[PDB]
Amino acid sequence: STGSATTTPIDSLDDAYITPVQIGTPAQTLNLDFDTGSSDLWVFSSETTASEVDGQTIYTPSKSTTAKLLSGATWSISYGDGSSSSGDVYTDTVSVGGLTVTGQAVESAKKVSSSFTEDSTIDGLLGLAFSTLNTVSPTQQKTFFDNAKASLDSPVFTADLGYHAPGTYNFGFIDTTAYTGSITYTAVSTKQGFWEWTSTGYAVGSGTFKSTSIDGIADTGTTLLYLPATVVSAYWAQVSGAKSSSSVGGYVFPCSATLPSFTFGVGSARIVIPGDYIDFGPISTGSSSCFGGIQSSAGIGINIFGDVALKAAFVVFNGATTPTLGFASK
Ligand SMILES: O=C(CN1CCCCC1)Nc1ccc2c(c1)OCO2
Repeated sequence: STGSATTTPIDSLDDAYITPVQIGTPAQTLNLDFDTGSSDLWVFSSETTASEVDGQTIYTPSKSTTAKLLSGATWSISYGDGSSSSGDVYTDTVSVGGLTVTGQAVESAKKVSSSFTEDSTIDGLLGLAFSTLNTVSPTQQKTFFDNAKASLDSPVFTADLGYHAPGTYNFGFIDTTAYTGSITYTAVSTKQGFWEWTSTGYAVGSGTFKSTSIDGIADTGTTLLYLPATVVSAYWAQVSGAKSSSSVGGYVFPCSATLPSFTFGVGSARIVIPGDYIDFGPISTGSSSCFGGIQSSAGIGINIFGDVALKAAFVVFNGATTPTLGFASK
């Protein structure tokens, strides 16, 4: 089997991407944030504290003839950005882009943190990291991808995120029309439960490539590109007036600037992030100070190849017995 679904930016900055997901019988369609940095499929629901729901579409398990309470199971997740959610668990039928999994754990939120409430466009998350990170207790549950894997034509999914435009998540096949040149594959460590890999270096603008190992995660659920302070300083040094602002929480730059590109290495291959992709717009409405899309990972504990990086590529998440990642230009 295969599936194919369009993923759409939530706003004009590509702060996140939402993908429609059918849950239950009859289907209830929720727009979920596909997150290769976590492993829980959770949704706003009829059980979510009412004051914590503000415009989201909810899953109502009592209206699904295929929903079953997973007795005794609870979940609770805290994302690295400080957001969180928790609740209980149903199994139900879940379909993405025509690919159906029966008996998928659907984690129903009883509580969500303010950042989730305040984002009316995201109805929940669909985790695509390794199932070892799943938070369901006392019996850990599998991700949608792990459940689907054995049925797929090939045990892969691909992320093709758009810049200020829709893109695609495919399951079970590699669309050879969706990228240019060849896909370069690179090793993955699953030791921390992530799609963790080592970039071979970087360049800023038209500058020389610096060969250096940068260990990080391919994370569709993180907006920005978080890299070591040395790398990030080298980038922003090429932008007149750019500075790190402790009050704002990162590098800012004059909105009048033209940003240089940023290149990262994948083996001997190179992915170029255009300068425009690194502009996250005014820090507050009307400001002439703009927020940078490349930020330091110091204090995070890991480098994160978030959407800023991934959207410049066609990305293969190869879930074969020994997982790998593939990157192609597009
Ligand atoms: O928390 C995030 C992104 N966040 C995920 C949940 C939905 C809203 C966006 N990413 C992140 C990814 C890895 C990290 C980390 C943070 O801090 C430590 O490691």
